Amino acid sequence: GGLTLKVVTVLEEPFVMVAENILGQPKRYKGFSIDVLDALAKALGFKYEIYQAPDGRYGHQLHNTSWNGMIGELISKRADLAISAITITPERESVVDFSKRYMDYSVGILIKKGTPVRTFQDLSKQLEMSYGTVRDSAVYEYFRAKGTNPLEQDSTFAELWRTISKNGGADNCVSNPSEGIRKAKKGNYAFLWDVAVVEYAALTDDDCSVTVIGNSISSKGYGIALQHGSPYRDLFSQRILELQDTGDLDVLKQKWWP
Repeated sequence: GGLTLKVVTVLEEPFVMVAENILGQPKRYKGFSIDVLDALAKALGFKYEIYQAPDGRYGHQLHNTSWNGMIGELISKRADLAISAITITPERESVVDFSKRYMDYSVGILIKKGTPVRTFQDLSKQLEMSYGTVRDSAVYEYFRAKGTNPLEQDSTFAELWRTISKNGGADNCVSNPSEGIRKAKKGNYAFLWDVAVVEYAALTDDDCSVTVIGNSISSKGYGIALQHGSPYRDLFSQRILELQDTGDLDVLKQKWWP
């Protein structure tokens, strides 16, 4: 009894990960997004089968107006749900329907302990520490937008962008989150990136040498993406609000970010 939904996902520590497996058998999944999905499956009484996006991509719009990745899996109706660390953005909202957020998203600073930095303003005033983000990423473009905005109340973001975009972004940016995390652990670099990812990187650091400055900029939300016009989006949203208000979301959050 009950419906089964096909869920497309992408591996993203600690949201979605591969659980125990024997080579050749179907893959199980674990993580914060998986626990949320299980809570919603219990609340709404449905089963689900997970598969990873064939291209391992969240998705982008192609020149022919089609989308790849998970979003493409939703538009093509090959998936009923998409869940991982999907930020709720206008670009995506135009082609798929999102549930209400079950966690907040923002950009934060991975940096070694002991520095006198607590805000992005502070970081923008520093002299001895280089800093940057992933080249040609949504975060990079966010700092581009904020840095070229003359309506900015103060100079913080123009400075941040001046350092980030140095020499076309070659000097101070990295190629992927691993390079930035490790470079910040190396001691003379601050890595600006997703607060959740970076925070997991700090919590699991063996040397306990880094910390996350989360000043809550570029604040969006992680949501569940469904097909446009899906009849389940409202149920998912309401159930998420009720999990948020009952205390379960904070328990799972503390579970995967100990």
